[PDB]
Amino acid sequence: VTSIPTGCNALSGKIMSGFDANRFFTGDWYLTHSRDSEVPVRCEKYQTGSNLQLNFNGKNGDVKCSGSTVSGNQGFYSFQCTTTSGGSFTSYMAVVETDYANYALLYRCGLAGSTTPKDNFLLFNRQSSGEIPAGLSTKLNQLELTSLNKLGCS
Ligand SMILES: CCCCC/C=C\C\C=C/C=C/C=C/[C@@H](SC[C@H](NC(=O)CC[C@H](N)C(=O)O)C(=O)NCC(=O)O)[C@@H](O)CCCC(=O)O
Repeated sequence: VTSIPTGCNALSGKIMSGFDANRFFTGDWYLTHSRDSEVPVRCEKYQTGSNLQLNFNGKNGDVKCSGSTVSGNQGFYSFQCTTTSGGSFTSYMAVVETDYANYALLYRCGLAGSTTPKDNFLLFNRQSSGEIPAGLSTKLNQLELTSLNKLGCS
Protein backbone atom coordinates (compact mmCIF):
# COMPACT_ATOMS: atom_id res chain seq x y z
CA VAL A 1 0.00 0.00 0.00
CA THR A 2 1.60 3.21 -1.25
CA SER A 3 -0.82 5.91 -0.12
CA ILE A 4 -3.36 6.50 2.61
CA PRO A 5 -6.93 5.26 2.06
CA THR A 6 -9.19 7.28 -0.21
CA GLY A 7 -11.19 9.59 2.02
CA CYS A 8 -8.35 10.18 4.46
CA ASN A 9 -7.02 13.74 4.64
CA ALA A 10 -3.39 13.99 3.50
CA LEU A 11 -3.18 17.40 5.28
CA SER A 12 -0.92 18.80 2.59
CA GLY A 13 0.65 22.04 3.85
CA LYS A 14 -0.65 21.48 7.36
CA ILE A 15 1.96 19.12 8.85
CA MET A 16 4.97 20.41 10.80
CA SER A 17 8.30 20.66 9.08
CA GLY A 18 11.32 18.78 10.37
CA PHE A 19 9.51 15.95 12.15
CA ASP A 20 11.99 13.90 14.19
CA ALA A 21 10.72 10.32 14.36
CA ASN A 22 13.42 9.33 16.85
CA ARG A 23 12.20 11.86 19.40
CA PHE A 24 8.52 11.12 18.90
CA PHE A 25 8.57 7.31 18.91
CA THR A 26 10.15 7.00 22.34
CA GLY A 27 8.59 6.74 25.78
CA ASP A 28 4.88 6.77 26.68
CA TRP A 29 2.13 8.96 25.27
CA TYR A 30 -1.32 9.34 26.94
CA LEU A 31 -4.27 9.99 24.66
CA THR A 32 -5.91 12.79 26.65
CA HIS A 33 -8.23 14.53 24.15
CA SER A 34 -9.72 13.95 20.70
CA ARG A 35 -12.03 15.74 18.25
CA ASP A 36 -14.50 12.83 18.24
CA SER A 37 -14.96 10.58 21.26
CA GLU A 38 -17.05 7.68 22.48
CA VAL A 39 -18.43 6.78 25.87
CA PRO A 40 -17.32 5.69 28.33
CA VAL A 41 -14.11 7.69 28.02
CA ARG A 42 -10.90 5.82 28.79
CA CYS A 43 -7.21 6.51 29.34
CA GLU A 44 -5.12 4.89 26.64
CA LYS A 45 -1.38 4.78 27.30
CA TYR A 46 0.59 4.28 24.08
CA GLN A 47 3.91 2.56 24.76
CA THR A 48 6.57 2.94 22.08
CA GLY A 49 9.57 0.80 21.21
CA SER A 50 12.20 0.54 18.49
CA ASN A 51 11.30 0.21 14.82
CA LEU A 52 7.89 1.83 15.10
CA GLN A 53 6.41 -0.77 17.44
CA LEU A 54 3.72 0.23 19.88
CA ASN A 55 1.42 -1.24 22.47
CA PHE A 56 -1.70 0.31 23.99
CA ASN A 57 -4.59 -0.69 26.23
CA GLY A 58 -7.47 -0.64 23.73
CA LYS A 59 -11.25 -0.72 24.22
CA ASN A 60 -11.45 -4.48 24.62
CA GLY A 61 -7.95 -5.79 25.14
CA ASP A 62 -4.33 -4.86 24.65
CA VAL A 63 -3.34 -3.88 21.13
CA LYS A 64 0.03 -4.36 19.46
CA CYS A 65 1.02 -2.47 16.32
CA SER A 66 3.88 -2.42 13.85
CA GLY A 67 4.47 0.77 11.85
CA SER A 68 6.00 1.73 8.54
CA THR A 69 6.26 4.94 6.53
CA VAL A 70 3.75 5.51 3.74
CA SER A 71 5.74 6.01 0.55
CA GLY A 72 3.35 8.41 -1.18
CA ASN A 73 2.31 10.63 1.75
CA GLN A 74 5.01 12.57 3.57
CA GLY A 75 4.65 12.37 7.33
CA PHE A 76 2.26 9.43 7.32
CA TYR A 77 2.69 6.06 8.96
CA SER A 78 0.77 2.82 8.49
CA PHE A 79 0.26 0.65 11.55
CA GLN A 80 -0.68 -2.99 11.34
CA CYS A 81 -2.37 -3.88 14.61
CA THR A 82 -3.62 -7.00 16.37
CA THR A 83 -5.77 -7.20 19.49
CA THR A 84 -5.99 -9.73 22.28
CA SER A 85 -9.57 -10.57 21.30
CA GLY A 86 -8.17 -11.75 17.98
CA GLY A 87 -8.90 -8.68 15.87
CA SER A 88 -6.62 -7.09 13.30
CA PHE A 89 -6.71 -3.77 11.51
CA THR A 90 -4.63 -1.17 9.68
CA SER A 91 -4.53 2.44 10.90
CA TYR A 92 -2.82 5.51 9.39
CA MET A 93 -1.47 8.54 11.20
CA ALA A 94 0.59 11.70 10.87
CA VAL A 95 2.07 13.92 13.58
CA VAL A 96 0.67 17.38 12.84
CA GLU A 97 2.56 19.24 15.57
CA THR A 98 4.66 18.13 18.56
CA ASP A 99 7.26 19.47 20.97
CA TYR A 100 8.22 15.82 21.78
CA ALA A 101 8.60 16.47 25.52
CA ASN A 102 5.01 17.44 26.36
CA TYR A 103 2.38 17.18 23.64
CA ALA A 104 1.61 15.86 20.19
CA LEU A 105 -1.33 16.60 17.91
CA LEU A 106 -1.96 13.69 15.55
CA TYR A 107 -4.31 12.93 12.70
CA ARG A 108 -5.52 9.33 12.48
CA CYS A 109 -7.55 7.64 9.74
CA GLY A 110 -8.45 4.11 8.72
CA LEU A 111 -11.10 1.64 7.67
CA ALA A 112 -13.04 0.37 10.69
CA GLY A 113 -16.25 -1.30 9.55
CA SER A 114 -17.00 0.46 6.27
CA THR A 115 -15.60 1.51 2.89
CA THR A 116 -15.64 5.03 4.32
CA PRO A 117 -12.66 5.55 6.61
CA LYS A 118 -13.11 7.03 10.06
CA ASP A 119 -10.71 9.75 11.11
CA ASN A 120 -9.92 11.89 14.12
CA PHE A 121 -7.57 14.46 15.57
CA LEU A 122 -5.84 13.24 18.71
CA LEU A 123 -4.00 15.07 21.46
CA PHE A 124 -1.31 13.06 23.19
CA ASN A 125 0.45 14.17 26.37
CA ARG A 126 3.52 12.85 28.16
CA GLN A 127 1.60 13.22 31.44
CA SER A 128 -1.84 11.68 32.06
CA SER A 129 -2.81 15.04 33.58
CA GLY A 130 -1.82 16.90 30.42
CA GLU A 131 -4.37 19.21 28.88
CA ILE A 132 -4.40 21.62 25.94
CA PRO A 133 -0.99 23.27 25.49
CA ALA A 134 -0.72 26.99 24.80
CA GLY A 135 1.68 26.23 21.95
CA LEU A 136 -1.09 24.63 19.88
CA SER A 137 -3.52 27.55 20.13
CA THR A 138 -3.01 28.93 16.62
CA LYS A 139 -2.75 25.49 14.99
CA LEU A 140 -5.99 24.31 16.60
CA ASN A 141 -7.73 27.45 15.38
CA GLN A 142 -6.43 26.86 11.84
CA LEU A 143 -7.70 23.28 11.90
CA GLU A 144 -11.04 24.30 13.48
CA LEU A 145 -10.34 22.14 16.56
CA THR A 146 -11.53 24.63 19.15
CA SER A 147 -13.31 22.19 21.46
CA LEU A 148 -11.40 18.93 21.81
CA ASN A 149 -13.17 16.35 23.95
CA LYS A 150 -11.38 15.39 27.14
CA LEU A 151 -11.07 11.63 27.58
CA GLY A 152 -10.52 9.53 30.71
CA CYS A 153 -6.98 10.45 31.77
CA SER A 154 -6.25 12.82 34.65
C1 LIG B 1 1.99 7.30 19.98
C2 LIG B 1 0.73 7.42 19.14
C3 LIG B 1 0.69 6.34 18.07
C4 LIG B 1 -0.55 6.46 17.19
C5 LIG B 1 -0.70 5.20 16.34
C6 LIG B 1 -1.80 5.39 15.32
C7 LIG B 1 -2.60 4.40 14.94
C8 LIG B 1 -2.52 2.99 15.48
C9 LIG B 1 -3.12 2.89 16.88
C10 LIG B 1 -4.42 2.80 17.15
C11 LIG B 1 -5.53 2.79 16.19
C12 LIG B 1 -6.80 2.73 16.62
C13 LIG B 1 -7.97 2.70 15.74
C14 LIG B 1 -9.19 2.40 16.23
C15 LIG B 1 -10.43 2.33 15.36
S1 LIG B 1 -11.28 0.78 15.53
C16 LIG B 1 -10.04 -0.29 14.86
C17 LIG B 1 -10.41 -1.76 15.03
N1 LIG B 1 -11.79 -2.01 14.67
C18 LIG B 1 -12.12 -2.57 13.51
O1 LIG B 1 -11.38 -2.59 12.54
C19 LIG B 1 -13.50 -3.19 13.49
C20 LIG B 1 -13.93 -3.52 12.07
C21 LIG B 1 -15.45 -3.65 12.01
N2 LIG B 1 -16.07 -2.47 12.66
C22 LIG B 1 -15.91 -4.89 12.72
O2 LIG B 1 -16.73 -4.78 13.65
O3 LIG B 1 -15.44 -5.99 12.34
C23 LIG B 1 -10.12 -2.29 16.41
O4 LIG B 1 -10.36 -3.46 16.66
N3 LIG B 1 -9.62 -1.47 17.33
C24 LIG B 1 -9.30 -1.88 18.68
C25 LIG B 1 -9.10 -0.68 19.56
O5 LIG B 1 -9.27 0.46 19.07
O6 LIG B 1 -8.78 -0.87 20.75
C26 LIG B 1 -11.44 3.41 15.73
O7 LIG B 1 -11.81 3.26 17.11
C27 LIG B 1 -10.88 4.81 15.48
C28 LIG B 1 -11.99 5.86 15.55
C29 LIG B 1 -11.50 7.20 15.03
C30 LIG B 1 -10.14 7.50 15.63
O8 LIG B 1 -10.07 7.84 16.84
O9 LIG B 1 -9.13 7.41 14.89
